[PDB]
Amino acid sequence: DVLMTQSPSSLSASVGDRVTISCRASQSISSFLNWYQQKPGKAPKLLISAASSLSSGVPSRFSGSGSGTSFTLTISSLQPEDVATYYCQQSYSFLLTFGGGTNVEIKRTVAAPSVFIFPPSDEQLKSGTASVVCLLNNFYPREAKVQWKVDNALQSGNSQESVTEQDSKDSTYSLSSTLTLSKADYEKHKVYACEVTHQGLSSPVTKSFNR
Amino acid sequence: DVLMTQSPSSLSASVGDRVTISCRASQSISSFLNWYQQKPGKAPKLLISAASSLSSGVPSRFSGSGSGTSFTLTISSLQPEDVATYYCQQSYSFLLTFGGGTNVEIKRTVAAPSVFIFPPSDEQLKSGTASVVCLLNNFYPREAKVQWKVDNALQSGNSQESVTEQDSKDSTYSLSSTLTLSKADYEKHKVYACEVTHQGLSSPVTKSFNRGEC
Amino acid sequence: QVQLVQSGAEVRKPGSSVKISCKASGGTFNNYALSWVRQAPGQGLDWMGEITPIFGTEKYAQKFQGRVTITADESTNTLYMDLSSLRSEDSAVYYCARRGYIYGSPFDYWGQGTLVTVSSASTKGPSVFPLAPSSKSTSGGTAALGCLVKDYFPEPVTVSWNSGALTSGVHTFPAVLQSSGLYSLSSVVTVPSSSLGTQTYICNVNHKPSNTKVDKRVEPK
Amino acid sequence: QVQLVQSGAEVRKPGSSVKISCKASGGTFNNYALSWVRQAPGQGLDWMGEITPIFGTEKYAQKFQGRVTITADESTNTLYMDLSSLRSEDSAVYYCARRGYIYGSPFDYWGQGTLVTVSSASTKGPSVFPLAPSSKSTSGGTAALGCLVKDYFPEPVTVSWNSGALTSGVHTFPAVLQSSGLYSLSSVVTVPSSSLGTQTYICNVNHKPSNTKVDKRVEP
Repeated sequence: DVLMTQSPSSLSASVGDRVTISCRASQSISSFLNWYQQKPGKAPKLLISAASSLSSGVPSRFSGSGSGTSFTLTISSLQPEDVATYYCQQSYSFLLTFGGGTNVEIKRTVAAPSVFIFPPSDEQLKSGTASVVCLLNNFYPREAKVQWKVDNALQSGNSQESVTEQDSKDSTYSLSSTLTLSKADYEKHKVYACEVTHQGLSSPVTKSFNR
Repeated sequence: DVLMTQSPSSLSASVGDRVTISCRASQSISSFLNWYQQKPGKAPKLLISAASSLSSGVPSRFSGSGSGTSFTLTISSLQPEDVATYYCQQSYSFLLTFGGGTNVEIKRTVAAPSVFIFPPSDEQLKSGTASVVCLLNNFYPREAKVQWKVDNALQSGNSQESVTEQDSKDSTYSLSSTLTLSKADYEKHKVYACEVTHQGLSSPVTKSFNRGEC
Repeated sequence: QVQLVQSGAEVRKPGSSVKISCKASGGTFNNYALSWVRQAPGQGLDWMGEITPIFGTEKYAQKFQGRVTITADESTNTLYMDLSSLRSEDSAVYYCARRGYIYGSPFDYWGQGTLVTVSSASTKGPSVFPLAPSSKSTSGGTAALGCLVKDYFPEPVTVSWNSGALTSGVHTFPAVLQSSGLYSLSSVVTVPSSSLGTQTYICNVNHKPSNTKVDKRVEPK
Repeated sequence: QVQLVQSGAEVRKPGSSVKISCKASGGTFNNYALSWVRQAPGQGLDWMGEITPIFGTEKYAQKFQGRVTITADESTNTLYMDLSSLRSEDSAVYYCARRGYIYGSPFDYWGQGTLVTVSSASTKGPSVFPLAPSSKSTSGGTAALGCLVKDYFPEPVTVSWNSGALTSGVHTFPAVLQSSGLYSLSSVVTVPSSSLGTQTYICNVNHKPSNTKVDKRVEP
């Protein structure tokens, strides 16, 4: 069997930077090496076949090189829409195999999150659970700290976060944090606050309501 | 090479019958002819060497005769534990050769099978699969048919069966048939039935269970 | 051919089988090789097997030998993959991938993917709650409006806004598995506050496994 | 009392080699001729070759000349066979057999046999499930109990009952190859129904190729 190994596992660069991804085969695969682009929950798309043949409609900033056991994909001018996982794949042997992927991210100027807080709906509270939501909109970089305080008591193990894919146009993230409480517990407290720490904000930003 | 030919390739005899099997060599091998007994999944056992010499422990109902090109093994009174394949082998020529074997089988009175049906284990259902098993136990002769029915619908392509070697004590066979469904398909139906056809049964015998214990 | 269109999301109990279709919408599977490739959660592409109808050949990755059958039906112009004895580990997105029948050819056409969930957990439709901003929050000129889609199984839910009309500045977050074994997600739109005066904002939630179709208008409190 | 003890069953890929060992306990290979004999499924015994270390001689059957090599290490009382360029046709039980050095001697000692499976498939240990009657099935007076040894590769598995104390009425069936390409086997025993009330019934399963050992109590 042919084992395909990609390097690096991920990279970040600025718009217009030239970046390269490596693919090595455990044994010679001649020219039979293909590269695909995949955005999350989308079909892969063929970029390059036979090591260096650009698929029709693929921008010229994509190129491929190599033979035998060593291949490279180059992007000469990284664009915001190039954020994706890139996969090599050998078509040499009887049983086909893919490399493990390289995740390509954009570097851009810091953008602080716009922060919003949502109390639980009266509809939800009727059925005995309280979901409190904090939204961080259109920020860069990805790393963000979101803390929940209920009457200034920091909350532990009762919150979950979800993050968007880096935006294909603006290269920003958005993030949701959800605090889950019983209706009984929610009704015993007044001040609900989400506190956000991020590189774009001089001091942590707090959004709060009184029940 | 010295080629060893055994006849017959199989035989069926009654308990207490005199059985003779033949072994012929393509060239003269003097007295250097050995007989082995082999039971399924077991190593061969030396019975006779030098055409006629019984190995220690071998019962005297076994005897061997011959020289040159023509040999025989004889069981004077066939016993149930004698069911086996028997092989001759020459040790006269440097490139040793075995005969192709003779299978010795017992014929006995017809016995209809005892029949047991096994629902799938809760342990297997927890994993998502339902193996339903039907056991036909200690019957004769070997020919037996199992058909599966699920709420009276005849099943095809989702069962497999295996049969034991003839029993060394009572000369009977046993058979197991396994019907394999997904748990999701198993839970859609109530009546699981194994229908058994055999010479000892004038009409087929069907055993059932009701899933959930109806 | 022009477009490989796969069947919708599926949920199966462990031990069951799943048959996924791939229709060569506006084209054929004659003199092509048809592979199936899967992508398990946060993992890479894994090739399962391939058929080349014209040659009567089929092959599988060792780890799928005896588990997968790939069949092509000319009548329906449809390629099928049947994966049997499903386990938790088979929860993934399954892609059909077409290539020329010639040795060495690349996959130039892919289907959109089919999500399969393998679980003994019961299907359950979501409760949809508004994410309503305070008037103080909207007073700054931006209204963040959302819907919380709570306690459903299995994935997926689809969320749209205004039945397809609002896409820009919609963030529909990846689902989270909660400690209950149920999924939740939120979808938010951020719009100029004055637009609350000139149009409705309705979240459209569809959970096909439970036959749930819910519309919720969202307003500040 | 000499015993020849062979190495375990193994799967080997097509084109690979297999080396099988045969160890003499309570005895040696020092004044003996040492043969290997194989048995393909449902076929006869096929002599492969022999070495006689005391005389430094060797001989091989024409159909195995080149592909089979037989060697001895008397210092560890161990005999070996190596078979190269394996094909599906080489899937078989391999037996070591010992005979006297003297001309014409018979094979009076045999190993237990080693099943070599030539396949690209992976080794996989079984799951062991109890086979127990609906409680009304025991109301009859005879109880059949068993274990279903499901989804293993390669063969074989061994099944004992109550650590080998229970042998009467045991039937361990031939494995069946499922459409998955994995084996399944059942072992059953019949016992008086009342014995269900007075002792345990446990099946002891061993799949040495995967080092899987399972004891399973059987209960309706």
